[PDB]
Amino acid sequence: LVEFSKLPEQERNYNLQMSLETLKTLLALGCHVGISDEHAEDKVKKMKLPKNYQLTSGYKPAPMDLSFIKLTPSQEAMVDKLAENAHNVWARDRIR
Repeated sequence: LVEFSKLPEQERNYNLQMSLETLKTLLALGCHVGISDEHAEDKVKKMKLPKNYQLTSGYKPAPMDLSFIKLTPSQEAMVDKLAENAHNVWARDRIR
């Protein structure tokens, strides 16, 4: 719970590693990724959070309004595949 500059370098490194290799495993499983609307962020309205809930660091969170995102059964299965792949990579790292 510290600004990412003072936050541990290895901590943020494995954070962005989880995200990066996570999306890479998505595209490796067979994901088809396409651009639809970059202005969707401005179209959707951010939910209103109190000042205390806002972080003291100063960086501005952008929690998007999860109502319109719908998970198809194919997306649920691909979620399951991604979770299984994450379990496999963590288990392999521990085994080595």
